[PDB]
Amino acid sequence: EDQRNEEKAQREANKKIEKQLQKDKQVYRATHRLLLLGAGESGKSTIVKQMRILHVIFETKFQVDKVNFHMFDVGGDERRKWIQCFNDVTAIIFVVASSSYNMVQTNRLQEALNLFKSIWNNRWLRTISVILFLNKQDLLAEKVLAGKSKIEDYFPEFARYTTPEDATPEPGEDPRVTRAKYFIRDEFLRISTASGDGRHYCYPHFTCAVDTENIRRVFNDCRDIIQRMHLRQYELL
Amino acid sequence: ARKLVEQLKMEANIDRIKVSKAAADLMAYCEAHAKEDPLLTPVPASENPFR
Amino acid sequence: LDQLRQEAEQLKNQIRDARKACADATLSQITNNIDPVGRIQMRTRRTLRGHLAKIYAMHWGTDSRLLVSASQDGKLIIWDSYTTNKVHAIPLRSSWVMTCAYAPSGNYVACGGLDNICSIYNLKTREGNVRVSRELAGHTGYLSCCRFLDDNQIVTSSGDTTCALWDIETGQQTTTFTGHTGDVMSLSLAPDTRLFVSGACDASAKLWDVREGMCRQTFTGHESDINAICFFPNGNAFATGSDDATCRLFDLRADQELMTYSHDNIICGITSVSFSKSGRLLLAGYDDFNCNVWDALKADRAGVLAGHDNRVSCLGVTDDGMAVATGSWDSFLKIWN
Amino acid sequence: DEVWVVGMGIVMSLIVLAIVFGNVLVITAIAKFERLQTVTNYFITSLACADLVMGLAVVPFGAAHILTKTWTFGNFWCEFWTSIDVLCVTASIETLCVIAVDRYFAITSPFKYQSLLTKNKARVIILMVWIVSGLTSFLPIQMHWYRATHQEAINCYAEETCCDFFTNQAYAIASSIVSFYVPLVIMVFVYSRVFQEAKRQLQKIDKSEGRFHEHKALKTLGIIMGTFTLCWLPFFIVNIVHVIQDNLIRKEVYILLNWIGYVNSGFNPLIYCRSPDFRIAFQELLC
Ligand SMILES: Nc1nc2c(ncn2[C@@H]2O[C@H](COP(=O)(O)OP(=O)(O)OP(=O)(O)O)[C@@H](O)[C@H]2O)c(=O)[nH]1
Ligand SMILES: CN[C@@H]1CCc2c(ccc(O)c2O)[C@H]1O
Repeated sequence: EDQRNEEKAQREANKKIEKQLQKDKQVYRATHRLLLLGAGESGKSTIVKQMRILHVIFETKFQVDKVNFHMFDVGGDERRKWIQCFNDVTAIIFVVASSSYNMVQTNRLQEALNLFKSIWNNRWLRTISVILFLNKQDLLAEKVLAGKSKIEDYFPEFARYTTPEDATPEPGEDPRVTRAKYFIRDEFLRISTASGDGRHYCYPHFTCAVDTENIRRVFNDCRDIIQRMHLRQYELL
Repeated sequence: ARKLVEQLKMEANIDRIKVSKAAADLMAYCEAHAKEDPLLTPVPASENPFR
Repeated sequence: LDQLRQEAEQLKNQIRDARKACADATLSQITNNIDPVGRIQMRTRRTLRGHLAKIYAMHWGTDSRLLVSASQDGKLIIWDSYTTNKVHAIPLRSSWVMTCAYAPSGNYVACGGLDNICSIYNLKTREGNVRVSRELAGHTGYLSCCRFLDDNQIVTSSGDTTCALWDIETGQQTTTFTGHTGDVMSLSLAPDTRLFVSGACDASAKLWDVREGMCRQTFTGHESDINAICFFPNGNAFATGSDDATCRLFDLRADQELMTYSHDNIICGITSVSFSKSGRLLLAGYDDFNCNVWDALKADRAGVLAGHDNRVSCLGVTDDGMAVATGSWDSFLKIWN
Repeated sequence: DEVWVVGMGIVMSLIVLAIVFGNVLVITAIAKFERLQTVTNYFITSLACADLVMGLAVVPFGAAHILTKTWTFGNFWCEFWTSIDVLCVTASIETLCVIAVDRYFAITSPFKYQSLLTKNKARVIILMVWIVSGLTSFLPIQMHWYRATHQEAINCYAEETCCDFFTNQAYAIASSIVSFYVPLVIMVFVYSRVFQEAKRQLQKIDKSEGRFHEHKALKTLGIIMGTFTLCWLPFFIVNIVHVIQDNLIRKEVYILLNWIGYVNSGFNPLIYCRSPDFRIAFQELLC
């Protein structure tokens, strides 16, 4: 009868644990997980704290419209073999310093472009969308205006620049700086679109350190990602 | 530098055996422990706790 | 300097004249008249569910009754194989984990991941929720595997090309092993707990001595990363699996590989390698959503172990050789006999 | 005219084998494989169940009756047959409405889809909906609240060899409104909103990356709405009009349109099970 009694104990303990997992599954399904990745001196440090402290390894919590998000940094690895553990995230945030093209001596942008190309074509990340951030706006503008350094010498394809049609410059901006920015934007979007396959996309944005609207930008982009995934699920897009 | 050379010298001077003896030993062990393995040799349903 | 380099070349030159002469006749010729084991069929016996996400590792207990597994939701669950009833659910401070281990005494369980900390839990605590006892730190890279050498000391291999032998009572590195160039991924202990091997990421395997602190030999048969390693029950062999879908069996005494397993119909990777009690059967996982069973002496498939919808990343064979368990990214654990 | 009567038996008999085969294949595929166990796939399982009964219970008896032209069972049995037929017909449309509403919530509410729909709520919805189908179907038809008043109707109820559909205006109007007219506006509104969202997303992507780079959505929505509307629209207006005014639509036209309506059960697996997962599931078993 002791044997019967022990079987009774196991059933009651499975009974609590089974109940506990069910409560846990709902929370894990509620939240969305993001990965923060960028090159050195890009400004990831500025983005993780300057944006979240007012809005309210390194795991960061922030709340937008009562929707849970969870952001993982990457601590402070020329090879990358731990990236296979991040194939189930909602989106991958890429932060690259726009102002550092002349600074070096492979142009640092070129290294960032190579990293983005390698990440895009990874076998395990075939269906992960990338949100791209361009920091150092004011430094780039100051370098372009009355700047001894020339884009053409470092990047020889700039000789043909035509601001892309549907150009939407902000108010009171010189044409030269916009023609410079859209060149880099198109350079990244070329790599994005070469092998898009319609499963994942890249969203170009322009930003600086001061602005705090980026937290809403991430929310809107995540909403768009889920909407597009659902639309492709039912053979409508 | 020199420590690497010393370590390489230590690893180089190691006794070896003919591969035939090692193959024979492995085959002898495999033949000796053939009966015990249930995966290799089927076992009765009574003796299987997974049925 | 350069003269020292010439001195190293002098030393390197002797080994080839030795390994070439030692190779009399390969095992393939020697093992030719032994009859094949024939077709072996295996069917699922139990199915375990309850994990909310993919599974990375598992380790059978010493009684062939209990096992422990870890997922990416931050939860270790200890099961009961016969009754298929869970026993414990251990929350984790973090979420991403890459390894797990079970004590020979069955009262400690270890688990570490991307963070540079290896933790130890106390299962046999009276009237208490199982709780963290020690937190081992000192590594600069992500951990990959860890095994209990004893009840008081653990050996761990990290991603910064280093290995260490810890002490639970104090929490400091007693001996540190260096010499690898790529990240060390997996290791296995000898039955007598006298030596342990490790296959790194630079297509190289090494044999270490626990007591002395230095590497006795080194094998470089493979060409790509090594993702798993096992160790022969006799203690004079070990097999490694590499990304190029090739399994190789080496030898400690002969100091070179004896037989390689490959097929032209597979181009996927490998994630786990395990032997059997008799050593006759070699079980290897794949990325082709299934498992395989090889022959140690014939290099011929003897069956197919399929049924998983996602990739296989774990494997284990019981001490008594009663059953084999496979884990997959499909959040399902399966026990086959 | 032996050839014509014989040929009709060939056509009715084939129409039932296909209906049985498709639904049993879909049900087995859903039940056997655990990767297809999804919140949305429960509704497809229910929809399939209703069709199987129509294929196995209603269609062969109707074919036998229209061939022999003389009903050879009891009056209670033909009343039960009518109840089964109306139950299946009114339960085969609410499932489509529920699927459309679920798609609306899944597309237009992306951040609250997981919370709104759970494995527990789907069972509640399924049980609630099948119940309404019975209440119109059996309570009025079993109790004789639905009998007609004219002489021919009563003569047919009294006779134990004829059993035809004769009803008053109230029951016909209520049944038609509950079964077809209500679940049409909801589906139209849902699919219009979904199409608007798809067009908005396409415009956004074209604006964002048109330089380097609505047909699929139009085709899919057109198929899914047009097949249902074409199959089930004429019957649910003929049903009203022959009761509004008599001596307008003869019996053969009514039966022909009703049998056109029954064909709809043979196409739902062809439309709602075209995903690659269903394809590989079908290839896995019996292939
Ligand atoms: N003027 C200006 N400076 C900026 C802006 N954004 C970032 N910076 C500067 O760029 C620096 C980048 O360093 P951090 O972001 O602190 O961190 P980090 O060294 O890049 O971090 P790691 O890449 O992880 O090494 C910041 O410390 C700022 O001083 C910006 O919009 N304007
Ligand atoms: C004999 N078949 C019946 C006839 C009339 C009818 C059906 C279904 C739903 C209705 O609202 C009806 O009025 C059919 O199933």
